[PDB]
Amino acid sequence: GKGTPSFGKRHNKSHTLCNRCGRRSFHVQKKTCSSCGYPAAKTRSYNWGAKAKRRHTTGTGRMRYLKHVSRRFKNGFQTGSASKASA
Amino acid sequence: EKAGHQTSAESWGTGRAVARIPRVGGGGTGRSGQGAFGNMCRGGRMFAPTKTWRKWNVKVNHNEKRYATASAIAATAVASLVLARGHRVEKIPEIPLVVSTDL
Amino acid sequence: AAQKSFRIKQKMAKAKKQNRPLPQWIRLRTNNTIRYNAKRRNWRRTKMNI
Amino acid sequence: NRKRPVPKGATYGKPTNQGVNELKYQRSLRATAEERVGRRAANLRVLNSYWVNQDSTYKYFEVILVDPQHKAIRRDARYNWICDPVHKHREARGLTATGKKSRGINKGHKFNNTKAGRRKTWKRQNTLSLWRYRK
Amino acid sequence: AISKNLPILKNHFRKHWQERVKVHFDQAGKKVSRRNARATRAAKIAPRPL
Amino acid sequence: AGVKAYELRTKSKEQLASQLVDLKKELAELKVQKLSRPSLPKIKTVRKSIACVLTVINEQQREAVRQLYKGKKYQPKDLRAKKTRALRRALTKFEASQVTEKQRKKQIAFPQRKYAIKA
Amino acid sequence: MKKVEDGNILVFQVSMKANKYQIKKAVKELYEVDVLKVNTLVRPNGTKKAYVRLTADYDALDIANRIGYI
RNA sequence: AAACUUUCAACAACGGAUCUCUUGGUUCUCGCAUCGAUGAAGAACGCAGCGAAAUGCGAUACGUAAUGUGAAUUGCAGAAUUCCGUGAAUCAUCGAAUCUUUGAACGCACAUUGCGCCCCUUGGUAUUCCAGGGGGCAUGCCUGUUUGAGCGUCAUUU
RNA sequence: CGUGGAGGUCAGUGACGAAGCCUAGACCGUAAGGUCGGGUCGAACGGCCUCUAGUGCAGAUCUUGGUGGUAGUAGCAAAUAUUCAAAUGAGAACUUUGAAGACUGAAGUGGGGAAAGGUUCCACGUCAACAGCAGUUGGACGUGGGUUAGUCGAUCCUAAGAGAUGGGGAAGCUCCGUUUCAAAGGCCUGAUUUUAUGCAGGCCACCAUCGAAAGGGAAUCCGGUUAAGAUUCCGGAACCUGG
RNA sequence: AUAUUGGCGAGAGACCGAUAGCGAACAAGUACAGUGAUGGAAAGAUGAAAAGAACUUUGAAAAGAGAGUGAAAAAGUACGU
Ligand SMILES: [Mg+2]
Ligand SMILES: [Mg+2]
Ligand SMILES: [Mg+2]
Ligand SMILES: [Mg+2]
Ligand SMILES: [Mg+2]
Ligand SMILES: [Mg+2]
Ligand SMILES: [Mg+2]
Ligand SMILES: [Mg+2]
Ligand SMILES: [Mg+2]
Ligand SMILES: [Mg+2]
Ligand SMILES: [Mg+2]
Ligand SMILES: [Mg+2]
Ligand SMILES: [Mg+2]
Ligand SMILES: [Mg+2]
Ligand SMILES: [Mg+2]
Ligand SMILES: [Mg+2]
Ligand SMILES: [Mg+2]
Ligand SMILES: [Mg+2]
Ligand SMILES: [Mg+2]
Ligand SMILES: [Mg+2]
Ligand SMILES: [Mg+2]
Ligand SMILES: [Mg+2]
Ligand SMILES: [Mg+2]
Ligand SMILES: [Mg+2]
Ligand SMILES: [Mg+2]
Ligand SMILES: [Mg+2]
Ligand SMILES: [Mg+2]
Ligand SMILES: [Mg+2]
Ligand SMILES: [Mg+2]
Ligand SMILES: [Mg+2]
Ligand SMILES: [Mg+2]
Ligand SMILES: [Mg+2]
Ligand SMILES: [Mg+2]
Ligand SMILES: [Mg+2]
Ligand SMILES: [Mg+2]
Ligand SMILES: [Mg+2]
Ligand SMILES: [Mg+2]
Ligand SMILES: [Mg+2]
Ligand SMILES: [Mg+2]
Ligand SMILES: [Mg+2]
Ligand SMILES: [Mg+2]
Ligand SMILES: [Mg+2]
Ligand SMILES: [Mg+2]
Ligand SMILES: [Mg+2]
Ligand SMILES: [Mg+2]
Ligand SMILES: [Mg+2]
Ligand SMILES: [Mg+2]
Ligand SMILES: [Mg+2]
Ligand SMILES: [Mg+2]
Ligand SMILES: [Mg+2]
Ligand SMILES: [Mg+2]
Ligand SMILES: [Mg+2]
Ligand SMILES: [Mg+2]
Ligand SMILES: [Mg+2]
Ligand SMILES: [Mg+2]
Ligand SMILES: [Mg+2]
Ligand SMILES: [Mg+2]
Ligand SMILES: [Mg+2]
Ligand SMILES: [Mg+2]
Ligand SMILES: [Mg+2]
Ligand SMILES: [Mg+2]
Ligand SMILES: [Mg+2]
Ligand SMILES: [Mg+2]
Ligand SMILES: [Mg+2]
Ligand SMILES: [Mg+2]
Ligand SMILES: [Mg+2]
Ligand SMILES: [Zn+2]
Repeated sequence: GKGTPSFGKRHNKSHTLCNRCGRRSFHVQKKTCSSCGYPAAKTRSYNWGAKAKRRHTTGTGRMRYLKHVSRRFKNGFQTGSASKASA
Repeated sequence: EKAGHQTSAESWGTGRAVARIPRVGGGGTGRSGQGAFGNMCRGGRMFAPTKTWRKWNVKVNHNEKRYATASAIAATAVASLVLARGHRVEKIPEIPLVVSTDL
Repeated sequence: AAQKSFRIKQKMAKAKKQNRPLPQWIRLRTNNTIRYNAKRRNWRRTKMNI
Repeated sequence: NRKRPVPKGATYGKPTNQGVNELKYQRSLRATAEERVGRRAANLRVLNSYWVNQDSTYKYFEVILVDPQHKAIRRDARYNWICDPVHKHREARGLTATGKKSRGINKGHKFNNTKAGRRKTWKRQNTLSLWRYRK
Repeated sequence: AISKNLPILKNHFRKHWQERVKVHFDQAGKKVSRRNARATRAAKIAPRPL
Repeated sequence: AGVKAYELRTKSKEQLASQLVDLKKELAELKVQKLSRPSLPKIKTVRKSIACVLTVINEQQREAVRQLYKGKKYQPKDLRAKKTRALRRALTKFEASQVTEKQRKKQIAFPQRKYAIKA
Repeated sequence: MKKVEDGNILVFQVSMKANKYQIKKAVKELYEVDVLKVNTLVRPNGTKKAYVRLTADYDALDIANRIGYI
């Protein structure tokens, strides 16, 4: 019964949701996350994992702040406002 | 240069009643098990992938080139060639056609 | 799971609101090419893995 | 020396690389000393350093760091070069004194590999150059 | 292997040579660049002679 | 319909303050009404009208703070220029421009002399 | 509504971040009514529902059609 | 002789090849140098009159302000008077804001929407208890400030 | 001989029908193939000289997809067992009510829970798919509704263990260590009564934190109630804690 | 002067033409799989225009048969060939 019947005993989580990356990859006992490394100071990622990387890097998200930086620079980090024309 | 090879595919070995072409791992999706890399394989890498360091430009001896364009010029003065080449000059005054420098 | 956590509980609520047929007027939109909800779920065909 | 930090001496490979015990670090202890205080005071900038003392167990270095945010430096024309972003952690890259030594960078025949930069001269002389009209 | 009466070649390509291949497509491109920067240096350097 | 940015800029702190409460109250009003009634687009514009008030209220509040800080060395970081973490801690034109005394003396004496060939 | 016409309870979807104290205060200030007891539960759709019983000085069904709904 | 099997053909099926498409991909070249403790990348939950997604946003939530343009948006609704106008728009531009819970992630924690401490303020008899509102307390290091330690150590009272 | 693309030329064919496809119809070539008619189609496409290659399939237990014979076949036989009638419905072996016959036989086919699921719960509508016969039935589909606590839990505590800190290793990702060779504080409180808050007695202190929904632990009971909630709501009667 | 399979803005090709070309021309790093690290698809084409078949009839319905729209239904959201 190394198979079907021992599968019936599978109801204890090894991994919960990770605070930082969201995946159910937070190892409960080890109190760390196999996908993102949390609570490491750093984010887990290896160079032999180009697909892994590609899946999580910048731009796969919303880029809340960073998206606008390109435009800002185009206009030289303008201080002030536009000025309104005539009639 | 990475097309066709973005898999972790492996041969299943023989004894499994299938050809030994590398196959995609895991389950859950129709890609699982399929043939991977290699030219007979839908998805796989093409035979002898085309490269950039193909020779594109050709060197030609300066003098052959010159010789080349010279005969080419000499030909512009032959009504038979210029007609055969498809130009309509059936009616031009003479050839070579010289025209006032006012042009 | 009897006494659940709130984090789970929320994740649940989300998941249930997500589970519904396509708002039918969306099919009237110009150039719309969605004829159904291809992300519909069901408690006995696919788990949420927490 | 640097004891090869390997399991039980185990190398798992060709017998050349089967060494553990007589291997030496390619950076000077001084390079280590710089880099460690440079990590601690990471707001500063490592200018230079110098030996001061040693026993059998230890060597001792005094490390000259330099505040780049302190306006006394920023206004000092002779030193504001180190204020630049281009000098962040020069010790970590072998741009200090001890570094360009270990890094083997001087003019002349003796430094053919390493002086344009080890890996760089390599990559150069290991590049195939292909012109449009092939030569 | 070794066969026939041919010169003994020494073509060093046993090293991932493909990773470090430089083809100069920008030969044309960087000539224009090289000029559009000599004229533009001559411009700012006033009547000085480059 | 719905308020306008300029109409609000003339109003007083406490006028705007009450404006707002008048709006929350009408929003509350439309929420209840939205229930018994199919589709209430009216609510859109008050939802935004509330936004417009709060926006302008803050233009004021900020500006005030900004004004009572004029000419002082430490403004809050809120009001400091954003730019870029780098561009921020880059040398100021002053610091950048500082030349050494030895070089002041040298650049004055032997500057880059304009000149030309021919005759 | 049956918990109004029989129970003297107003039933409000309240903020998810608002606690029982905070519900009591706002139900008083917004409606000028007096609160005996606040019960709360997080509806399974993410929203919080407050069960607010008013004192016998008030009739919730009143201050309900006073509010508007019915 | 049917039926049956087979072969050909027409029409009907099955299936999706062929041909023609192409807001995608791929390779070459040219110009540029801009992430983050002023909270980045990334994550979670939310936000529309009627939306599950994708896209966009953040309790001011498919957006607020500013500027340009000048009449739309459109599946239905609805507006809106503003259509010789500080003014439509799911427009463009963008210089002002907002920016939940998080994340290097900073009061301590976190399989918890768990638990502290300080200042201002508001109620309940309250400087001490409770509740509401606002603002705060990570670490390493540098310069400076204040308060200190050591017969390390100087000079003094007498 | 033939294919994708390129230079040149037939001022080449074409919506009055390009390409493609179908055709025991026709012609040419030993052949690779070429040409035509008829049908179908609907936006493109040829010939000749040349250029170029990701250029020709029957096979590789080849790759992807699609389809056969097998075949209306193997089979749909564990778990005692069903039957009459009415209702409803287009439709009833299978739904609902009624009756009969039976079983699980409290070591349960009964009444609740832990883990796990996550709405499956309840109501209304309802049968395209799914429930390997069926379906008017359903854990299905559609649309709604529903989970109420000072006292039940978590929250507090410590367990095996886990793990910050001064440090000590390690090129470094970090490893060791937990009172650890560390200057490691937080409380009684009068003074002062410019004040509710510096100061003055001062003892005490080999000290992070996380780790139990079965261990330890402050305190609630009965009756009533819903389509679905109740030691949570109602009614009555209590108790603990803090102030 | 040199590098540049990353980032932002551009101009291109004797490249590929939906089993090709990036895995993804599409709500593609999606759906799905796995405790986890990771693995990872399929899926473009009615018509110029929805004019997406009023109406009648058969049926419990789905639909059929007429009718109608259209250049065409030998284009019926199963939809070019
Ligand atoms: Mg077990
Ligand atoms: Mg375990
Ligand atoms: Mg951390
Ligand atoms: Mg491919
Ligand atoms: Mg429980
Ligand atoms: Mg299951
Ligand atoms: Mg998912
Ligand atoms: Mg080895
Ligand atoms: Mg060897
Ligand atoms: Mg050796
Ligand atoms: Mg140096
Ligand atoms: Mg060498
Ligand atoms: Mg070479
Ligand atoms: Mg080799
Ligand atoms: Mg290049
Ligand atoms: Mg020169
Ligand atoms: Mg509760
Ligand atoms: Mg046919
Ligand atoms: Mg095709
Ligand atoms: Mg292109
Ligand atoms: Mg979170
Ligand atoms: Mg007017
Ligand atoms: Mg806000
Ligand atoms: Mg923390
Ligand atoms: Mg918290
Ligand atoms: Mg306040
Ligand atoms: Mg100091
Ligand atoms: Mg040929
Ligand atoms: Mg030919
Ligand atoms: Mg051809
Ligand atoms: Mg080709
Ligand atoms: Mg045939
Ligand atoms: Mg034809
Ligand atoms: Mg067409
Ligand atoms: Mg040829
Ligand atoms: Mg081939
Ligand atoms: Mg074949
Ligand atoms: Mg075969
Ligand atoms: Mg049958
Ligand atoms: Mg049979
Ligand atoms: Mg059997
Ligand atoms: Mg049986
Ligand atoms: Mg019967
Ligand atoms: Mg039966
Ligand atoms: Mg019995
Ligand atoms: Mg028994
Ligand atoms: Mg039902
Ligand atoms: Mg069935
Ligand atoms: Mg059936
Ligand atoms: Mg249902
Ligand atoms: Mg540790
Ligand atoms: Mg604990
Ligand atoms: Mg208890
Ligand atoms: Mg009871
Ligand atoms: Mg008491
Ligand atoms: Mg671009
Ligand atoms: Mg494809
Ligand atoms: Mg194919
Ligand atoms: Mg693919
Ligand atoms: Mg795998
Ligand atoms: Mg088409
Ligand atoms: Mg098609
Ligand atoms: Mg019909
Ligand atoms: Mg036709
Ligand atoms: Mg057609
Ligand atoms: Mg139709
Ligand atoms: Zn993670």
